[PDB]
Amino acid sequence: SPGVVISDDEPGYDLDLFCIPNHYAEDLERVFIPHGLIMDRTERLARDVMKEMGHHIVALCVLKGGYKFFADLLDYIKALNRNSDSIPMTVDFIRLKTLTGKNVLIVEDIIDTGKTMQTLLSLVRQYNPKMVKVASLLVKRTPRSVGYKPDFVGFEIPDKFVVGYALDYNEYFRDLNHVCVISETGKAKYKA
Ligand SMILES: NC(=O)c1nc(F)cn([C@@H]2O[C@H](COP(=O)(O)O)[C@@H](O)[C@H]2O)c1=O
Repeated sequence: SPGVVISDDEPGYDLDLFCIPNHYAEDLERVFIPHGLIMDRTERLARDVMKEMGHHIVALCVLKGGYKFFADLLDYIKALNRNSDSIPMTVDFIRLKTLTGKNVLIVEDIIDTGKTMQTLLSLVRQYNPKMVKVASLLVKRTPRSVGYKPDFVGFEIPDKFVVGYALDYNEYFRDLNHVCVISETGKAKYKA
């Protein structure tokens, strides 16, 4: 319900324990969530979603720089639907930097302070959909948060800036499949 909780100590296996590209060896300090681990968690997230909404849904995929999460999640949802009825499913998008009388499912990669999603919920509520639930792979424990909690959470992680899987850093760490903590060497290196 609160998701897979990663404690402040000791979170994230060491870098040497998982395959990491040599060119990112110094730009990361610790790995929080290995790729296959995100996969298995997302799979169950597809089930949790499907059993929370049994009426043709609209996958409203929050769209910024990445696609991985909502691509994987929707793949697993498509795997579930692959047994039962000819179930339709519309996937929509919202770019950040129609749904009225529909069962909507907002998909986001990570929530830090919450404002982003909170504001996103307001805009959507105005169109008066039948119901709106939110799914977020990551929800960061931080005093900078406004209190908003998603309906579906993949993992809860320490207040660190992570990259990988679906998260980037100035168009970098795209080929990094692991959600890891970026080090100070990386921040300065890939600074805009
Ligand atoms: N490590 C992070 O918290 C993070 N990493 C990224 F690569 C991108 N973000 C982006 O920061 C934005 C801020 O979200 P927020 O309004 O603070 O909940 C989010 O849209 C999120 O996608 C991160 O928060």
